[PDB]
Amino acid sequence: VFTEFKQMLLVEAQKVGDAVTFYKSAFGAIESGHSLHVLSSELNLAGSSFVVCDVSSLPGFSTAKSEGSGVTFLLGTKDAEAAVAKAVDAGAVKVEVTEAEVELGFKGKVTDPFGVTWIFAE
Amino acid sequence: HLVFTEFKQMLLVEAQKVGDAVTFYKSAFGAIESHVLSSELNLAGSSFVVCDVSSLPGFSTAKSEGSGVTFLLGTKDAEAAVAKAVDAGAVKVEVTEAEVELGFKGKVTDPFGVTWIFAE
Repeated sequence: VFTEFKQMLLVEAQKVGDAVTFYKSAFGAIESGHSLHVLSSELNLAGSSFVVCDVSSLPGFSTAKSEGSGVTFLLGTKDAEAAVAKAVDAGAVKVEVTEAEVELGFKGKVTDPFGVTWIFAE
Repeated sequence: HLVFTEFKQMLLVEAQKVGDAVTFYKSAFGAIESHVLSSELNLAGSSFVVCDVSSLPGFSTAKSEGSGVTFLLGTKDAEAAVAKAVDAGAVKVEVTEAEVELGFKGKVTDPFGVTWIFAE
């Protein structure tokens, strides 16, 4: 029996605060709690949650940010273009989406400052 | 106000591997199941979606060789959970002092490049 299942997003030493700021600004994530620079913070978003963790607290792990992580999330929204702009304003980088992507419902896409890829679907 | 209707956490896998990952997660963790080839899997009352990367245009690879993809599972017996996962094909990784201090008592890596931490 497993009692909880939560994704852990690993970020650079000392950067959990900046990530929390970013996720609140970009997506309206809410901090349910944290542990103290911040060592880890659990964020609630659109009915689920994830935990941001300082990789310096977890020796032997890697954020994989420099070569590209595979950390990928989908968010459902009524306006992908609006969500992309809100995310970019907070520091994300817009990734142009092609017709092949649009046909499958992938209407916007960003990479955030922590190497996460976010797909926006309408 | 900009609001989101859904938030899905996607595990990318190499071409043709979604079925193989599904059956692995069923054996290893008792995950239960339920164009893009994908399968939504449920553990501890929450879900993740396993996605064939070749079926996602605009994606280059699943990054299975060094992804940062990491999940935590709460359990009453991290030892037994680790053993069950290892019997299914996972690789046990000895936990660090740092991890023990956080309450993490077991850890494995799987054939899809994901690291699983067992929080007891």
